[PDB]
Amino acid sequence: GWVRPDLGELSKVTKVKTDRPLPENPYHSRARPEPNPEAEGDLKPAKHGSRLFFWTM
Amino acid sequence: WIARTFYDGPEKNYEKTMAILQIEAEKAELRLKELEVRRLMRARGDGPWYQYPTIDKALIDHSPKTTPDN
Ligand SMILES: CCCCCCCCCCCCCCCCC[C@@H](O)O[C@H](CO[C@H](O)CCCCCCCCCCCCCCC)COP(=O)(O)OCC[N+](C)(C)C
Repeated sequence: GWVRPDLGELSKVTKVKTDRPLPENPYHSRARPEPNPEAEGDLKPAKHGSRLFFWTM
Repeated sequence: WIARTFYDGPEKNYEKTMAILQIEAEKAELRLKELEVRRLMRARGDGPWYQYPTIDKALIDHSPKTTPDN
């Protein structure tokens, strides 16, 4: 009582019911380095201007 | 009459010199601090400056790759 699969059937994406636990770290990755402090605040005018040699602005 | 018509009291020049000295001392302190901060950031690389680019992580394709072991 075997029915031959039709065209387009064996190439389907199916689903599997399994009791195997999903690996949390399959890549064996290390701990990622901490990012930069990503500073945030309110801009204020540069203190005493450019401060380049004799320039006052 | 010359002092009344053309010149000003000593206090004006005194206090103006105090203000000028304050401003320029602050500027010198800021210049030293800028040099030190630049040295530290360039040595460490943990600040906003001297951040050289790296490969974006949004470019990596996370999909089965025709082979289980990537
Ligand atoms: C018997 C008398 C003996 C003494 C004679 C004294 C004569 C003085 C002549 C030489 C003076 C030189 C000028 C000295 C100062 C000029 C620059 C500056 O310091 O003065 C300015 C002011 O200058 C004067 O307004 C103008 C002086 C111009 C003098 C010109 C004299 C010669 C003119 C010749 C013209 C001839 C006629 C034309 C013929 C064709 C700014 O003063 P100001 O910031 O306000 O002062 C405020 C003081 N407070 C704050 C205490 C109130």
